[PDB]
Amino acid sequence: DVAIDMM
Amino acid sequence: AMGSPIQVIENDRASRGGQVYATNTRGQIPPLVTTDCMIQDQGNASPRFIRCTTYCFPCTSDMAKQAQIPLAAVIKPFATIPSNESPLYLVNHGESGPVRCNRCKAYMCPFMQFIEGGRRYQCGFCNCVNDVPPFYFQHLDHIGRRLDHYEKPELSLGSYEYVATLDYCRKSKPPNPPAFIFMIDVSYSNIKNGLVKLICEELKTMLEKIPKEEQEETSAIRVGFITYNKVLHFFNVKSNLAQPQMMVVTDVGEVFVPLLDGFLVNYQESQSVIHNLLDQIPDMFADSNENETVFAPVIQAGMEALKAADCPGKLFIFHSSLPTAEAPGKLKNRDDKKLVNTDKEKILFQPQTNVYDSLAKDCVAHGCSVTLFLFPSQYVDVASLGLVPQLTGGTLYKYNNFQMHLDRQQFLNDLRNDIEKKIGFDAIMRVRTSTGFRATDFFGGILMNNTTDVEMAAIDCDKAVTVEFKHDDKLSEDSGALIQCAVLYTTISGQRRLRIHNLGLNCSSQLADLYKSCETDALINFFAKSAFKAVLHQPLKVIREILVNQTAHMLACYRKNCASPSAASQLILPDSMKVLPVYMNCLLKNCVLLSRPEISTDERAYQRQLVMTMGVADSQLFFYPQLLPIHTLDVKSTMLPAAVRCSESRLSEEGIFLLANGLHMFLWLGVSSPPELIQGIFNVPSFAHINTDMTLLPEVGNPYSQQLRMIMGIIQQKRPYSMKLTIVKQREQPEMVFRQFLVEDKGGSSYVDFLCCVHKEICQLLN
Amino acid sequence: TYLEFIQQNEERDGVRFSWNVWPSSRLEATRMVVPVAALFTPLKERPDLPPIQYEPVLCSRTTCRAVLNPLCQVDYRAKLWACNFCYQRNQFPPSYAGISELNQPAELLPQFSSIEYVVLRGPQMPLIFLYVVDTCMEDEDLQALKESMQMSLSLLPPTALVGLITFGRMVQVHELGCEGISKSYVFRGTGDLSAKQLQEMLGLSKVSNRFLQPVQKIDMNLTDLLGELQRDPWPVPQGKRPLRSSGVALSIAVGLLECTFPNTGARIMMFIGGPATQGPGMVVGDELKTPIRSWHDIDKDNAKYVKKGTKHFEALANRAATTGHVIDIYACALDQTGLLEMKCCPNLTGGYMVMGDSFNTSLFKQTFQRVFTKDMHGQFKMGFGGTLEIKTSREIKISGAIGPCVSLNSKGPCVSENEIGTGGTCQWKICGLSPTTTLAIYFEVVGRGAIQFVTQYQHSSGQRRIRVTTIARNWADAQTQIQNIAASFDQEAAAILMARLAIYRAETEEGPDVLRWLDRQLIRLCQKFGEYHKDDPSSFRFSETFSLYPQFMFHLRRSSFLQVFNNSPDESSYYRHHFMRQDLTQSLIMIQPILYAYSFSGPPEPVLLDSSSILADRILLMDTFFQILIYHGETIAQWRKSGYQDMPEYENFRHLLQAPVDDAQEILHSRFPMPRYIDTEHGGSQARFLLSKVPILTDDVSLQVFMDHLKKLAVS
Ligand SMILES: [Zn+2]
Ligand SMILES: [Zn+2]
Repeated sequence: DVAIDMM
Repeated sequence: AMGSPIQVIENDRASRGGQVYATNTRGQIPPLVTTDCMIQDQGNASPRFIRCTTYCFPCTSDMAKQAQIPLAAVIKPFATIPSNESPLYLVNHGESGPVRCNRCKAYMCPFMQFIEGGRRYQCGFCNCVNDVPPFYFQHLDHIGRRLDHYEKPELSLGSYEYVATLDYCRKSKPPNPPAFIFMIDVSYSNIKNGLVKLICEELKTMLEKIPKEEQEETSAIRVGFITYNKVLHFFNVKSNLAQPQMMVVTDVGEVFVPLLDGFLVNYQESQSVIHNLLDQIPDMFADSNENETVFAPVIQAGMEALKAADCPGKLFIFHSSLPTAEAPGKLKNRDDKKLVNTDKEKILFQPQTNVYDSLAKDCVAHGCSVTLFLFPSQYVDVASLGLVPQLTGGTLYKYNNFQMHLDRQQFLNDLRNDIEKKIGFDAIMRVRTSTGFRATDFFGGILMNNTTDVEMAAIDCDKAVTVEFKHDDKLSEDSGALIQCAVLYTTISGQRRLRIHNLGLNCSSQLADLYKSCETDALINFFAKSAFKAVLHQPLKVIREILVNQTAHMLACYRKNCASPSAASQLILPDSMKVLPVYMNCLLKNCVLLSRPEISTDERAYQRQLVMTMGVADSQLFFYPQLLPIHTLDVKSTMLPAAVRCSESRLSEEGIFLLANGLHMFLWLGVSSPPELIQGIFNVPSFAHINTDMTLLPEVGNPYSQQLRMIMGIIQQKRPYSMKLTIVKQREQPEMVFRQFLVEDKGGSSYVDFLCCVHKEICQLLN
Repeated sequence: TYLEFIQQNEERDGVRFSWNVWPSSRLEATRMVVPVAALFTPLKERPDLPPIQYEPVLCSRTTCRAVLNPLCQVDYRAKLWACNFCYQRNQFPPSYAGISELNQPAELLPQFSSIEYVVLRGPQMPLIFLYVVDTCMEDEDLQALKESMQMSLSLLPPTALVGLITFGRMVQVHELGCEGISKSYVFRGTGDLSAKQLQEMLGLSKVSNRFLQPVQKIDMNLTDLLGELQRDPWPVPQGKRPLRSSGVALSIAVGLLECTFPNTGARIMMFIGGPATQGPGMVVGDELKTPIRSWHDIDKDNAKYVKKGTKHFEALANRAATTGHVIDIYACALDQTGLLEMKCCPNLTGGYMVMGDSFNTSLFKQTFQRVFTKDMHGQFKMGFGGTLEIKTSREIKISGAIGPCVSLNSKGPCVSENEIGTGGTCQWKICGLSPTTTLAIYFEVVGRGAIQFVTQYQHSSGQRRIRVTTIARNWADAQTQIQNIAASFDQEAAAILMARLAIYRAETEEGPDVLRWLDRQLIRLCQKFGEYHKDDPSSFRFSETFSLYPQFMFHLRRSSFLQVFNNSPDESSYYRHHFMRQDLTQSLIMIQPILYAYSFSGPPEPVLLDSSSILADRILLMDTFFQILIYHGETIAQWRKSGYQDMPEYENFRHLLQAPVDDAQEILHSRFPMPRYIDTEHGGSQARFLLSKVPILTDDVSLQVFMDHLKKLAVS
């Protein structure tokens, strides 16, 4: 699972 | 910061490359099409023949509707299998023909459970019990292995072929070997550009390489020749004429073939006569001053010719411009600005007259396939000229503004390649499934009159048909989902044959399993074809919306159901879908789903067609070009350099790169490009010394010009079309075109923008 | 002698009138029962005449325009001549200055009534020969045809343009000269085409082509193509007939010339080996089961093609005639070819109609080369696109013409309201004509009367020419000269002129009322010119000037020319075709066959066409026009089966048998449509052919009964 900080 | 395409392609090559992938487990997930591994059948069909969007189907319709992950299969029935991989076995079941379930009609495969001592086998697709015919009976042993298994391919292997008995043949009689009909446009344009002579001269060479089975000594395929320009010129080349005869039909409108016997002969037997004619044609029309030509009549004739010889065939049409001469299929110059919210934009991508669709049906009806080599130089209305060849299962080759000193090799390469292609004829593919789901939609160079039979007048090793499935009932997490692709066809030796592809997928009530088994490339191939077919039916804005929202939906579902709790400032993507967004954005940026500013309708219609036929290998590369750095190349001891992201950010004023999507191949040169390289490649001393307009093959060079030519060769290797090389000098040169293939940049929105967008609607689905 | 008069006027002016002295009043002429008419041959052989090389000199009155002739009064010392037709005073042309009573221009000499001029038109056009060939026949036939065609091609002038079209299931227009590849344009034999469409499709301009080229330039190529020509490839299923597109092939041939060489001499020569089975022009179905229409079938209205098929060719025939082109039909097959439907083509343009069993017969081969007979100077005895105009004195008018021609519908003072045959004109077009071509011109009355015939045509030499014939016969007061009139009667001419009117009607909407009208006239003529006391048959006797007329009628009314039911519609059309073309001489033989007897007791002598003439010790030679039959009497038939002919003793007997054979040999060369030959004898399978040749006025009776019933009706 890849997570990305959209901020 | 997302896991990039390159990183994903490389990681998989590391963990799975150079390893045997044995298709023995059920819902087994295969390596990426980008990964080079060895495949050994062992039960289920090779990933080279068929890949899926997921290898674990959702158990119910609601579950499927939750995830919204399209359930589909990409099938390349005659994919070229590597020389180092085991070949297909030809199974013969005698007089009776191949054993099949009386109910669902599935062929005898590794999925039939033999019971009661081996006298009755229960079908694995519909659970119906059958009686093992006399001649086929065999004893079971410990748990059923039936002491046959490993000995008979249809019981132990996933792919293999069956001999087809007469009741599989048209008119219940053995079919005839196919014929190749070469039809040359001899109007002015092609006489001047030296194409006519090129084709005739070169044709003398290639007619030799016409395919023929090993079991025979000479090809069973005969040939025929025709030329035209608003009028048709048939030629008699019987093996008993020192001189060829010419019969001109002018009654376009109610066309007909003025021959039988003399038209369609064994090239070997009539060799000198054919050559004779081939030497002549060029001179014959040299002074022709005709510019208008017909088109439908040509297809109409070749088909009619085949119907008469009562055999299947393939037409090799060489055309140059928009057919304006009065006759059925006459094409106007209808390029209009109805394309953004026109809601009427679809009309641009559909043939003008209603004749082309009919002609296509007639062709398929008689097993006539048409392949078109087009050399336009101005609008040509590809949506029209490509219909019959698309529906007929043929291929479309377009060479814009053809110029001999540059494109000669590209065309002659495509032509040779096409004539030598392994091909089936007068085929029909049927995709049977196990209880619970079924094939409900098809995409490919195909034609369908009912809703189960995919008709391909011709099919080759490159064609792929994409099949979508839908829930019929409920599947068992115990039996999973089965698939059997069967293709009935006629060989170049005139034999009725059946090719079978069995694949067992897993099934589950758990969403985790559904996602863990997805394949981005497979999904991307479906979405592309699905969208491209829709172009001829809905406003592009509607299509794009559906795509984006389905993408956000799939991800939102995973977020609210599988993903462990995480902050709202984060966007969660399953490993299986890491690079799905990137590719989705590429599809959305593609000219087919975009608009007017530049890029001709003819270019859009063409690309839209090319994709419809693509396999997973092809679509992956088409939507995400391969960018290779060449200046940093390791000299003689190479093996193709590591790829670099499709963005300008990875370009250097000091560098030289290679970008390829399968059709185009760009050689990019930066301004501060090392003169050492520019010399060892273009034989000239400096950057400013190169002329783009001279995009021909540069030899010489000992260490580099050779190492670059080596990679350009390895890239073209598995690719069906021979790519058009285009040299690009950095600063303000043609580069504008080049920039389009840097799919990660904005050029629609950039990769990051699209990611930013998806998250918004994923959040909108408030959860 | 009136006989010498008839003979000399035919030899000089190729003219033969029913009456050589005319009634000075429409009434007495009306009840003179046989109209003032004439059998006229425009290009009668006349070697004793020079072609005179200059323009004709015409009357200055627009409506007249007669050609200066012997009947014109000339005032040399004023260089003027008065037109004998409209009296208009005319000036001579400067070149005539020297003209004088003792040194006058040829056209003024009586010996030159009837002379030929040589126009200085300009366009010296080459003859055009277009071969339209059927390929649906056995290899024997097609090979022979190919040989006959090569033969003719060798006789053509080097400048003549030749064209080849072949057909079967489809129609092929061959492009000649095209070396190294040999090409042709193919069309569906199932659909028609206009001259324009063809001009467009063949990719031709408007008004030598790739299709029609010089004989001296194509020779090699064409003679090769002809020899390599093979029969229609498409196989024919059992019980079926080949698919022959005769109707369309001809249409394409007409169109081809219509859009390339309109209004110039040309022969469209179509050879067919069977009936058209795939129209337009379609003559009969393709299933052998159904037989080709018969005269009975066509009458029981059980012939579904005749009307459609005929309408097609008719259209073609009128186009071709209007374009000035001739259409010839050579039909050789074991069964009917469809001549009935196609007759108008060679009938309307002066084309030839040739029947036969197979092109592989001496019958055909011979006939075909006679088509290309040359004159003493090596030029075809062929004339093209002739225009015929006929001027008459004001007391006379033209009713019409019957024969190979087409009306140009040129009105004028000479035309009569009451028209006959092809009437309502003083001009006709005869696209194809020979030294034999003869027409029947019928006149009407309203000191001598005069008639002039002016025939302009293209001689086979390319030379444009005008043939002029001016005749004058004496006017007579019927209330004071009936004798002088009746003595001028020409029974042979009258016979034929009348037969020509009867046969013309037999085609028209008119049925068997022909025999009726024909007989009514015979009776009327007997009543007006026969010697007799009322109600006393036995007293009836005809002057030697009329005596043979009754017999001519007897043979006419019973001839295949009016009794078609014993021949096929094709044959019927064939016989009529030839009869309506013939000169007096040949016409008579057609109507009343000649019978000569040979015997040891005297030289060959013509004998009655009666059974009484058939004797055991006599050999008979019957010359119908279409066949030559030799019949051995019972006694002679035996001596021959016994063999006396070989023994050196019977030198004479061997001669007797040969005498008739020798004469049959001459005719079998001299005659154009070569006649069928027949050698039979007493009790021979073919005696039939001789025996058969040997209210209404009567029925299938004898000449005697016929004459009796005639004699009694003439006297009451
Ligand atoms: Zn089943
Ligand atoms: Zn006058």
